[PDB]
Amino acid sequence: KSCKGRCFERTFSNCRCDAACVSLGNCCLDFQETCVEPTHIWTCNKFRCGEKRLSRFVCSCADDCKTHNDCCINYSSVCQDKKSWVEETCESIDTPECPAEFESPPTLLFSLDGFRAEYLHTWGGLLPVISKLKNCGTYTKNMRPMYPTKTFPNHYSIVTGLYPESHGIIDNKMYDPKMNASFSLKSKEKFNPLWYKGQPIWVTANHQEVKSGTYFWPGSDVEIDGILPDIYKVYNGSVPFEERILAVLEWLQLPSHERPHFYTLYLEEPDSSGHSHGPVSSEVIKALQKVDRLVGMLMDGLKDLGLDKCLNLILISDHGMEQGSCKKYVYLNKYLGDVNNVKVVYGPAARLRPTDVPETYYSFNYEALAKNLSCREPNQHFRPYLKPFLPKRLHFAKSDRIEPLTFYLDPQWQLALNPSERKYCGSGFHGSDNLFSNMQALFIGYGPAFKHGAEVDSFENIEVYNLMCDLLGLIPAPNNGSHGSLNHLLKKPIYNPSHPKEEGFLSQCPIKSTSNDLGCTCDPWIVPIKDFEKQLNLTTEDVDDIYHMTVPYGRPRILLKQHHVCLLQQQQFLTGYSLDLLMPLWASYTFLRNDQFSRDDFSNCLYQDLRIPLSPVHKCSYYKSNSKLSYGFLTPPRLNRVSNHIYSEALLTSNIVPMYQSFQVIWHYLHDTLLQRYAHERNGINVVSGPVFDFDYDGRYDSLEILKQNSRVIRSQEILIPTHFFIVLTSCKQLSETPLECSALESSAYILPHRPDNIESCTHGKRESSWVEELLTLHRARVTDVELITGLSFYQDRQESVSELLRLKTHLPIFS
Amino acid sequence: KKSWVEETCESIDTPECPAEFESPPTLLFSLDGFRAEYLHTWGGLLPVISKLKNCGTYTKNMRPMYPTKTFPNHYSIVTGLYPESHGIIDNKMYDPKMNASFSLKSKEKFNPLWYKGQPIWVTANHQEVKSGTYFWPGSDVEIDGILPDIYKVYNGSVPFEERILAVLEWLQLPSHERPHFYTLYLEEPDSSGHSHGPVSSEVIKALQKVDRLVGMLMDGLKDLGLDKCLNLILISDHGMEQGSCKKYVYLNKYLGDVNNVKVVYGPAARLRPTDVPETYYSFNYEALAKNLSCREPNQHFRPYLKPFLPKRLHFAKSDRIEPLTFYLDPQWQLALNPSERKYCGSGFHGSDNLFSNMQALFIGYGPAFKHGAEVDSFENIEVYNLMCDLLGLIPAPNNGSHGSLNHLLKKPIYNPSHPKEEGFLSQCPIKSTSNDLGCTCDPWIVPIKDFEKQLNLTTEDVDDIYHMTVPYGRPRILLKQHHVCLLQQQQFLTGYSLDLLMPLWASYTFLRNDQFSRDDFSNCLYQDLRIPLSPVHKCSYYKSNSKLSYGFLTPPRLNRVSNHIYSEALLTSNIVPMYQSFQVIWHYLHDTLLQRYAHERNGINVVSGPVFDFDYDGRYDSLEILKQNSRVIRSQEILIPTHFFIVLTSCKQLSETPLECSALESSAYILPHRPDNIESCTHGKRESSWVEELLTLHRARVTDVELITGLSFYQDRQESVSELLRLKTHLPIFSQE
Ligand SMILES: *[C@@H]1O[C@H](CO)[C@@H](O[C@@H]2O[C@H](CO)[C@@H](O[C@@H]3O[C@H](CO[C@H]4O[C@H](CO)[C@@H](O)[C@H](O)[C@@H]4O)[C@@H](O)[C@H](O[C@H]4O[C@H](CO)[C@@H](O)[C@H](O)[C@@H]4O)[C@@H]3O)[C@H](O)[C@H]2NC(C)=O)[C@H](O)[C@H]1NC(C)=O
Ligand SMILES: *[C@@H]1O[C@H](CO)[C@@H](O[C@@H]2O[C@H](CO)[C@@H](O[C@@H]3O[C@H](CO[C@H]4O[C@H](CO)[C@@H](O)[C@H](O)[C@@H]4O)[C@@H](O)[C@H](O[C@H]4O[C@H](CO)[C@@H](O)[C@H](O)[C@@H]4O)[C@@H]3O)[C@H](O)[C@H]2NC(C)=O)[C@H](O)[C@H]1NC(C)=O
Ligand SMILES: *[C@@H]1O[C@H](CO)[C@@H](O[C@@H]2O[C@H](CO)[C@@H](O[C@@H]3O[C@H](CO)[C@@H](O)[C@H](O)[C@@H]3O)[C@H](O)[C@H]2NC(C)=O)[C@H](O)[C@H]1NC(C)=O
Ligand SMILES: *[C@@H]1O[C@H](CO)[C@@H](O[C@@H]2O[C@H](CO)[C@@H](O)[C@H](O)[C@H]2NC(C)=O)[C@H](O)[C@H]1NC(C)=O
Ligand SMILES: *[C@@H]1O[C@H](CO)[C@@H](O)[C@H](O)[C@H]1NC(C)=O
Ligand SMILES: *[C@@H]1O[C@H](CO)[C@@H](O)[C@H](O)[C@H]1NC(C)=O
Ligand SMILES: *[C@@H]1O[C@H](CO)[C@@H](O)[C@H](O)[C@H]1NC(C)=O
Ligand SMILES: *[C@@H]1O[C@H](CO)[C@@H](O)[C@H](O)[C@H]1NC(C)=O
Ligand SMILES: [Ca+2]
Ligand SMILES: [Ca+2]
Ligand SMILES: [Zn+2]
Ligand SMILES: [Zn+2]
Ligand SMILES: [Zn+2]
Ligand SMILES: [Zn+2]
Repeated sequence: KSCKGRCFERTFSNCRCDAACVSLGNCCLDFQETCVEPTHIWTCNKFRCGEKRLSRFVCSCADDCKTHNDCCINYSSVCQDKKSWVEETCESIDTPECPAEFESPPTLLFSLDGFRAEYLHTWGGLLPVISKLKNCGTYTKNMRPMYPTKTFPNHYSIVTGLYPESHGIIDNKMYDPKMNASFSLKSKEKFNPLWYKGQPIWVTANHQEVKSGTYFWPGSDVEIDGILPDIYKVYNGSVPFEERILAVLEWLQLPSHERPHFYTLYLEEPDSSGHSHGPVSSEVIKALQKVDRLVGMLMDGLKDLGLDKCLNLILISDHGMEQGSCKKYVYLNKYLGDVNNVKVVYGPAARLRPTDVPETYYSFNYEALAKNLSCREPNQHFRPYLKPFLPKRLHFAKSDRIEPLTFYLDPQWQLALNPSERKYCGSGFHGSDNLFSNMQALFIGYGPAFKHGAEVDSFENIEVYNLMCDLLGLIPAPNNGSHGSLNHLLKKPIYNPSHPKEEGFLSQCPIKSTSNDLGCTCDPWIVPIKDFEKQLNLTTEDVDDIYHMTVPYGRPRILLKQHHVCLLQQQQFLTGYSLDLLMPLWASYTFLRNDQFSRDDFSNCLYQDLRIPLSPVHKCSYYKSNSKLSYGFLTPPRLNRVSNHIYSEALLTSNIVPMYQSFQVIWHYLHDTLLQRYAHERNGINVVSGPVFDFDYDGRYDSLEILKQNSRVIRSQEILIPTHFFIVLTSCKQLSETPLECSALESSAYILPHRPDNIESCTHGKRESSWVEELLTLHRARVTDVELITGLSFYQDRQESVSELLRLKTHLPIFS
Repeated sequence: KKSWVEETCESIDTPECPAEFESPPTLLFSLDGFRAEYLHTWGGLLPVISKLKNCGTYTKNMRPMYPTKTFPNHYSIVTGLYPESHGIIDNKMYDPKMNASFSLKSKEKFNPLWYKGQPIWVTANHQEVKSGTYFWPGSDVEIDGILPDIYKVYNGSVPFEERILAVLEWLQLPSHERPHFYTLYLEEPDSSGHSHGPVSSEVIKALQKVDRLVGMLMDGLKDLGLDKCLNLILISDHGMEQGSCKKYVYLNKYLGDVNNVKVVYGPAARLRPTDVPETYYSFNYEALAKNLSCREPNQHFRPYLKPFLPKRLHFAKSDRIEPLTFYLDPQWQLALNPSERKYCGSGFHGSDNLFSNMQALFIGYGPAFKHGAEVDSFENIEVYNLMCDLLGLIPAPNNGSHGSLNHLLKKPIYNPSHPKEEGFLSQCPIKSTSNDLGCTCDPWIVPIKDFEKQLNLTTEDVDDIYHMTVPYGRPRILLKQHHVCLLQQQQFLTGYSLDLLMPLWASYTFLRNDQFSRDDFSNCLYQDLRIPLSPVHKCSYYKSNSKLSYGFLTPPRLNRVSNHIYSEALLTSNIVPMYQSFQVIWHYLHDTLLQRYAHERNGINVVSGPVFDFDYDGRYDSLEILKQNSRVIRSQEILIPTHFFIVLTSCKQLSETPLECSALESSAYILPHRPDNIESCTHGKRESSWVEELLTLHRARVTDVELITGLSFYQDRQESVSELLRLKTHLPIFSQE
């Protein structure tokens, strides 16, 4: 006989089933796989179907296991001869297998709050359902959230495609000076439409006659354009997760004239366990597994309705999670004392404003305060920023809702006004720089639209608005996502993106102007040979040769609406010169690995470009011992190896720009030591440098109206000082190819703030190698970020498709 | 029917055994590489081990021995000995006197000559107690020509369930065949730790796997009516750490590709030359060690000649240990080149046994161990004695302080005693007549005879100077025959060796409000008339002496009554020989640090003194050995301390000064006395940084000091001996975070 139904029970029969049988040799021959191996295996087998229920077992195959919800993975397959969704081998859904009632597969946006990308990297092997969606769907190791990395801003960005600065919800707590009211999830203000700007996707769907069923989502229980989703629930976090899923499974079974084509679904885990117990806790592993089973519940649900090959699922997260520490909490009362005149939004992305509402608010002198708090301590883990001086990549300035004074915290650090304001400091948190690795987010696309088993590089969550529009078949509202940049996630792209066209025609700068005295004493070192003037008759039509050497990927295209531009060709660079501003908009050149460039001194030597109008600010006299500002070169002076003298063309008046002395430190180091290194390390490097004007800090190139207003007079001469300086490095992926012959491109891009001091960098004690390189890295940006803020368009002549180039251009590296 | 894990906690005050069992046996259950932290973080995924913890006696960390490897620690647990003593110093090792190498994969594994000391099953055998070891290091070997009564030759392929069923069956054997001691050994979570790293899915799985097997056993014992009649020690050998190819040091960078040296790769790497064993002793490791010292700005490895490793590690006294060892920073590892090392991405261990992630698991559950008691960290060598007390065995001589774990037990078997004095407490009458020491003292300084006349005014109050100096009892001299005076002064008590003409210890109390003088006191000594005048007590001897200087065991800047310098501190009985370079360390420690600790702890009590361990066996040197290591410096015979010890003590309650503690707080250090400071690679650094780092590295147990000096502290304290044995054996964990 067997031990079935007799495990550790009785002895009378010829063979025993109790622990005494091993010493005696009395064991029934299945005692091991009937009563012992179930004590520490989690998987059913032929011996266990219809077993006696025992507590000792990890996992049950007893018939009564369905009621208690403790069956094994394979209780369905082994003991009931049919499988769960998770168990079925991967299959390629090239065309959607739908029921006859369904005219096309709907999309479901399933959000797991605080599911940091890393959870799946590390704990993937404890999460077979989500792992199957990943392996059978389209995955990315990181999806970049928006700053601040909080729940409301990001959830609303996903469904709008907008930056928080634009869509209105900049944090779960915020105050508006023009409404004179505060926003809070716990408040009634939550349901006031005036907060939620932009167009959410369900409103987009409504305007184009597509139904929507949102179980939970930020915004969906609000009349945004006087429009709610067709089905929707007012937020109540107490509603068990299973109800949430059953309810959407039921909405899917509704008749077609009642049935949504778009769905959302939202769970508060693993976020909740993330705060209470931290991201490396037992409680999070439990929350993770809990949520994996609920994603499984849904998949079986869809499998039971014959929809599991007829649904486009985006499984997604708002932000990641990080471990807090009472040892990594900054309190301002230390530098300020206990003060009553300021409110601080505590956290890693802390913001500050004065108490008076809103009379004191604008004229409070935040500059003074910000300076007070700057560089107080040796390795300060917080840095005060007036919001237009935050990094442009964060896109966190253009809103009254955002306070004038913000704080940037180092990873793991948080700020409050004092110990009483903050939450408990030992908790998990989020909100930090959206490029920190632990703030990265989850994205898996699975369905008949998404490629199977495709892994892709990180993209920002604002790109998803357009994707869901393409999936639902909707014309997207204007957003900050580059339409078509995610085509590589899809089997068959709906949208084919185009390069933007140049607005106008270009003007001619011919060599006309007569030489004036610029008032420069040039060294004997410099080589302005009489013949130099000939060089000015070089044109771009000097096909490739020098033209290709300067702009091998195509020349930047001017998108500025009406803006008079010359293309000035030189031997080793090409300048795009604005006649409107009498200033170069960009210079483009290629530093080959073997190229040298001289550290001879070129103080006070300028060469009047005869092709352009002579401004009083092109003259050396203007800067001669000028304490207020100086000038800089968009292309460094480089050496002619055969003569061993410098290319004078770099000293042309069309190659200079206004530049604070302090910034020159950054600009010098970048060119003197760094650009040489990158050239060496990448087998050559291609540069496009240029000034930037974003005085309204809206992240986009300034109107000519706005430029007028921000011109200033310095030596009784009108001059316009760049808000930032941009640079776009480009080289081949294959180190065997120089930038003039890349098969595929590698792109870095920066938008360096142009500030008249360097307090941002707290230089005292440091070395330039340390602090300048740190500053570049902090102000790293997307190529697209440059494009938006300058009105230029790169890489247009490249053989690659536009959607390919849109990936290259929207990319940004993750920190750590 | 409930399983064991399911049943409510119950207090087993007396063991409920079957009639066949006359007393509860003990089972030593080892989970390899189960780092203490696994239970801290993943406890809520481990209900069985969590129940044992909550219903038993737990410690958040059990300190393993250095190096934190599998064989050394497993054998230390069952011996109570340091690896330097018990012979197994690593899983791979070479002996010059046997001219053979030891390897787990080798046949040498079974050679008895490697396994020194007495394992507990051999102890049991000698005292007629049977033993069943399922797996353990040593147990498949004839140590004293003795094997355990039941034993298995190691085979890691044997499934874990067989291992447990087999012990459960041995428990059911007839009493004349049945073991009273059992071991049981699993290779997880260690294996998953290496392959996939601590903090991987695979480790969580391994952890849960092992939790269920501990559960299998508990149900097993519950089915035999033994689950209230068994003393279980659930234990681990060491912890685990994540490796990285970015944190691997390769010596070929500084040496080139050389064929004349072998390196044991890892975090506790050791080096010896290839020739076996002709080149081995006369290779000049000094030169090499210096070559490799301070080569790079934040070097994460540091070469050590093995007697200069920290004394707390107890890792020098063995031929098996190579002359040149390396100390690595947390997470770092060293090899000769990329080819020697294992794959660098793996998990590893072996690092400093005070790193947090090397800490180990210990849970005691049974009718002997308190239920739901959490205790402070202890070292695994303490377990030998505990298991002797549990099995009822007289323990072989080990390095564990017998009785220091009594607080883990409901009813202690052993009541420890303070060791009695054996040195010869001789008189020192004030007899010596004043010679010229050749010191030009400043006018600033106050002379000695006046010092009492000076003394009365502002100083009148009645209070006790003996208690003010040694409030916890005076150190007791355990040195076998050693002539000692107790020299009383106003603010300190010096225990003065007449044999060495040198103070063995000075004891004093720096009260929070004690004034600290800023006066300059160069070249001023006061001949103590109570002691014999040595030529080495004279200032002239050190006058512009480049070779060495002297130092004070009690700072002269410390002074209760005034802004002036304490004259009694400049007595010739308060000085010791001291390299100029070490003075940097010693000055900072007293000028800035001691003041701070005094402030931060509402006063501080100090006991400083020299140390002589020339044979580097961790114990006070024989007078024979001291003779041999004497040297002549200014044509004068002098013996230079190998280390300097210091023992700080203050109250736990900050409201109490050290003279009135209810409970004590103890730090202790054994600072190496080296003639340069290359250990600290000072260039570029500040003293605050590098001196404080050095103290921390050379922190030690109070007991470590006791062993190496022959002194015995805190004897007059009201607390029991076993209480004080906790205080004395304690050491802080280096927190990673
Ligand atoms: C991220 O993506 C979003 C959307 O794609 C972009 O946000 C838009 O940005 C533009 C420019 O900042 C905004 O356009 C401006 O809107 C203002 C308000 O418009 C309403 O209110 C006025 C009443 O004052 C109504 O009359 C009008 O019909 C609107 O209902 C206007 O004040 C601005 O007008 C200016 O430009 C026009 C050109 O048409 C001039 O003729 C005017 O004189 C004036 O100077 C302008 O229209 C738009 O509001 C933003 N939309 C949203 C949703 O935020 C972000 O720019 C983008 N960020 C990126 C890519 O970095
Ligand atoms: C950790 O704990 C261990 C064990 O408790 C300590 O190590 C032991 O220390 C003892 C002394 O306490 C050591 O004893 C020494 O034994 C050596 C070898 O002795 C054997 O061989 C000789 C012949 O070669 C035989 O005659 C002898 O009987 C033994 O069989 C000797 O080299 C030593 O001899 C010296 O001292 C004795 C004692 O007075 C003199 O009579 C001799 O003339 C000679 O000078 C000595 O007897 C013992 O080896 C160690 N045992 C073990 C198991 O390691 C550690 O010290 C301790 N560590 C710390 C830090 O405290
Ligand atoms: C070291 O231990 C391992 C594990 O026990 C040994 O491997 C085991 O070898 C045995 C015998 O070769 C195998 O046992 C089984 O026998 C039955 C015969 O009816 C058969 O049904 C099974 O397929 C199997 O052959 C077994 O595969 C294997 N593993 C286990 C868990 O038993 C190994 O032999 C030991 N000795 C060494 C390495 O010297
Ligand atoms: C550069 O080229 C222009 C033509 O684009 C030259 O212009 C001529 O200059 C001469 C002498 O100054 C005049 O007499 C002509 O009227 C100009 N244009 C003609 C003939 O087409 C100019 O001289 C050239 N400059 C240099 C430095 O080479
Ligand atoms: C929230 O949900 C729970 C679910 O059981 C319910 O009992 C409770 O009444 C709900 N509250 C509101 C305000 O809807
Ligand atoms: C900052 O403000 C405080 C008062 O809040 C003032 O005492 C201090 O001088 C200011 N600046 C600095 C750099 O300390
Ligand atoms: C030690 O081992 C080596 C290895 O071959 C051998 O050559 C040598 O003779 C042995 N003995 C000595 C004393 O070197
Ligand atoms: C370290 O060893 C290398 C071996 O080539 C040598 O060149 C270097 O000078 C050595 N450093 C010393 C002896 O200090
Ligand atoms: Ca702008
Ligand atoms: Ca010694
Ligand atoms: Zn969230
Ligand atoms: Zn959260
Ligand atoms: Zn081990
Ligand atoms: Zn290991």
